[PDB]
Amino acid sequence: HARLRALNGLLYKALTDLLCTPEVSQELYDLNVELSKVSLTACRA
Amino acid sequence: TKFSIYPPIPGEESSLRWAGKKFEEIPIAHIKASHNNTQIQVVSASNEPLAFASCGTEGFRNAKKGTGIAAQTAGIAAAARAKQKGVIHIRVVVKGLGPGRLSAMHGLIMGGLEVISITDNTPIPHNGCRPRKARKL
Amino acid sequence: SNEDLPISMENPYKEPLKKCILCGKHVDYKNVQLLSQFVSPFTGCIYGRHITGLCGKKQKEITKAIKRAQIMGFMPVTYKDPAYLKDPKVCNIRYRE
Amino acid sequence: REVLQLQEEVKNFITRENLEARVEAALDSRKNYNWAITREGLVVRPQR
Amino acid sequence: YHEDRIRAKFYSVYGSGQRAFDLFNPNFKSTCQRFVEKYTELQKLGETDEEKLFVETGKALLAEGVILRRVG
Amino acid sequence: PRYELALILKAMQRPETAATLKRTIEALMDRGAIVRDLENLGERALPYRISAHSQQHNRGGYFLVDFYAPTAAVESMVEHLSRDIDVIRGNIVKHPLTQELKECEGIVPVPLAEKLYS
Amino acid sequence: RQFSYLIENMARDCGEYAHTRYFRGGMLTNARLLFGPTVRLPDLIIFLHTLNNIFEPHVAVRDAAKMNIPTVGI
Amino acid sequence: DPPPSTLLKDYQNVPGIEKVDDVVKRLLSLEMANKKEMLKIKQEQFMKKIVANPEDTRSLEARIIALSVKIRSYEEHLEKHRKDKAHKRYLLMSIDQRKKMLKNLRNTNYDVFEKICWGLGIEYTFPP
Amino acid sequence: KHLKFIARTVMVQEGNVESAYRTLNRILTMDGLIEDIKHRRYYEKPCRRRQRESYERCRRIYNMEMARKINFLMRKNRADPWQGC
RNA sequence: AAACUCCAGUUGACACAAAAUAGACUACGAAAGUGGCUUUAACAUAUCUGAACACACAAUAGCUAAGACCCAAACUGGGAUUAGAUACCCCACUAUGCUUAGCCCUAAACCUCAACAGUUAAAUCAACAAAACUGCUCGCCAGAACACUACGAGCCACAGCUUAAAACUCAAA
Ligand code: FES
Ligand SMILES: [K+]
Ligand SMILES: [Mg+2]
Ligand SMILES: [Mg+2]
Ligand SMILES: [Mg+2]
Ligand SMILES: [Mg+2]
Ligand SMILES: [Mg+2]
Repeated sequence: HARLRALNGLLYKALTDLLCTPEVSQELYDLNVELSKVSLTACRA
Repeated sequence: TKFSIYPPIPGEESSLRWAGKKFEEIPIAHIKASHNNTQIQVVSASNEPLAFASCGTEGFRNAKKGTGIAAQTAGIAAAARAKQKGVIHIRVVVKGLGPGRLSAMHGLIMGGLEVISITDNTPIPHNGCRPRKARKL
Repeated sequence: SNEDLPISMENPYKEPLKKCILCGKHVDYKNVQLLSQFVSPFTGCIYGRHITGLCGKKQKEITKAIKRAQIMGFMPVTYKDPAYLKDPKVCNIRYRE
Repeated sequence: REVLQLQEEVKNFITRENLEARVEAALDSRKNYNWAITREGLVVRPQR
Repeated sequence: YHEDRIRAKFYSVYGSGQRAFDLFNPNFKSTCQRFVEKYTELQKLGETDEEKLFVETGKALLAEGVILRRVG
Repeated sequence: PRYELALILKAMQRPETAATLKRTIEALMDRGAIVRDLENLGERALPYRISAHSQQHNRGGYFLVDFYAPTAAVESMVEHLSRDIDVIRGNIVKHPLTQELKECEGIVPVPLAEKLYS
Repeated sequence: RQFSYLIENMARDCGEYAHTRYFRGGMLTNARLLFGPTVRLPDLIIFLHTLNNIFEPHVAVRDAAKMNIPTVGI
Repeated sequence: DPPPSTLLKDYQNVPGIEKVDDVVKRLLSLEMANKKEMLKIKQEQFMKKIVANPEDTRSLEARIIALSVKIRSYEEHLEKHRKDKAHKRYLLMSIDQRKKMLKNLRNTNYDVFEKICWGLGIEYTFPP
Repeated sequence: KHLKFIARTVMVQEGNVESAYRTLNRILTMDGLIEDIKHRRYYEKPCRRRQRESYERCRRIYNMEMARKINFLMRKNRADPWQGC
């Protein structure tokens, strides 16, 4: 449970890092999307 | 060209212009977003008031002033009044963390004004006065 | 009793400690250019050691020098000096987009 | 050795006799202390 | 071991050469091992300067034709 | 001991700055200081507006007076710099060159678990 | 689990016995109930791996000590 | 106190220090030094005045002399900073330590104890 | 007293006001200014502040250790190489 | 709602108040404590232990006197809420938090771990907390409650603090 919580936090951090960097995609970098929540069961963002 | 989020430095000649005006000359839209109210005032680069608006001035009263829609209406009214005086581009200077902190900007956008820079001037005391005690609720 | 027995000595393969980038260098309060490298460009907040990657001694020296420069009219407090916005980026922080 | 070095440095100390000349020389001078650091640890000197 | 200092110095100067380690071969002799052997041979000749014997061993191996690319 | 006076002076014409520097060094010598050197970091805009002697300044000239002085003099010198008008700001520090660089060998690592209980 | 097949095959070839699977509770201390009272416990147990998959000591070591069965072990 | 023109402890023995310029002499005098250098000069003076072997410091007499210098420093500090409880405690504890050291010296070497009492102007009073 | 329109200032790119505001908010959050204002709305007593800071430090240390442990252990999260044994 | 409406916003001038970020640091000090800058002075002891009372300190609150007073704020007044009063909420405001000089001498003053020295071998060990111990010294405890009480004594303390019982009662605590 706590391990799954930490996994959700790590997934949230990784997705945020991918969003912030421009190397992933110019479109995604220009969007500047921000994530409210990330939860793994499949993963819901 | 490469866009830099950093504002152009006063005293240094930049290529950026708006309506033939420099960043140092663009009028300034001060926004104060309290928890119970939101106030908007446009001034010239020479600190000349051109338009003022607030939730209370727009007819909203008491708790209704705290809604974001009230701040949006205040932004619309302030933008209309400023545009009546020739204001086109503005530099937004927002302070406070009220619900309308963003909504007011939207109102200005809905009012016809163009926001070229967003500045936060929230008064953050570097260990200044002592705030009131926490609410026992 | 035999030559093949191991001998006692310090680890010869021990790679040197990764010194902080300012280690061995004199941090000064008048060096506003160096001090500004460790403050937030938008708020002037001094970065923590987990962002600057500095050793404790150098982090404390940088903090004290920054405070002294700010109180002595050498360095802006609420923002990084714009003249140094293009200096080498040593802090491990990413802001935009 | 420290005393000898100090005595040598005393020659360049500012006194009432050379006060105005030293003030003018300093006014014409421009001392710089700013210098940046790289991620690798190289002292980037001021450009000018 | 005494050869550990020589191995560390060699790996600092040259590092892992293009010749990989065949640890499956008990009779394998790595490039660093060859350098250590040559250094020991030269030390048996009577030389004692470590930082000079290193260069002499490197020169001898280069004469032998062993690749000795430096790390930097 | 060895002190360093960081002095921000009002942006004035060169003769006025020369007179102010001469007056300040004269005051230091009167208080007993042997002035080792005088430096100039140029005239630049202040990092923030500074008000002094019922006047606000946005630019100033930066100087550093390295000197030696008896300890009891330093306080007196500060008072003098408080009473001068051409001085936007003035601060006397212990000279940094007297602070030797005790060399750091590196960053010694520490296990993170103990930090919970320590 | 890497050597389970090899160990079982070797035990079968040499005429002796192997147990490389999940060691059920009481396979030695409760052997009389799990096999019938006439069962004959091993006279020697050889551990090629004395740790289980959670890196704790194999319960068979403690059980064999309990039943006074000598244990050869790697 | 030693005269302000007195050279520092380290610089009074270097050869040729008597030929340097007056500026150099000032830069190595007590005038251009903190109070700890003056305390060191005082301690050296007391050592060369009282003990038979000033080169030794681990001796009881040297420790008593150094602690007396520290006590005088604390007294002079408190004469200005009356509201300093930390240094009041340090002065009192140093006085107690000096009393203990004087008691030990009196029990061990009475002649040198008298020499200490005369040189440092300390009157040994038995505890109540 | 400082010069204005430098601190906490973000230039709007091609009229994308919302993106600029999001960047400014993210900058303030990264610098902790937003949390600073939220905590400074009402006085936090020193004992409470110390307790909160200690709890946050312990939580961060525990989270980092747990993340390291999970990353280390997930290297074994692969197909079973000895299925049937 | 009351309150304010010389009220609010912008700009400028502007503190005897409080010391963001650094600080994810774990430092200084005997403890309490101490996180803006500079300077001066300065952080006892070349064996340890050593006091309710001697010597010197001791958060906050509090007292006495004189100042300061942005803000916060017991108390008080008003407004709400409540069946209603008080409290929780809002507003105004005082003692007070600040400075100077004295006093008071308390705390969950808690790392709830006495000081010093040594050990990691045995049996590791009631439990939990915080691995288990040894040598030495000082302080302290001998069922619960009566009792941070009564009396006595001491204190700048006067609704106070320190030391601190007994009777009746219970078979538990
Ligand atoms: S790593 Fe050595 S000084 Fe910082
Ligand atoms: K902090
Ligand atoms: Mg003692
Ligand atoms: Mg007290
Ligand atoms: Mg008041
Ligand atoms: Mg405490
Ligand atoms: Mg004790």
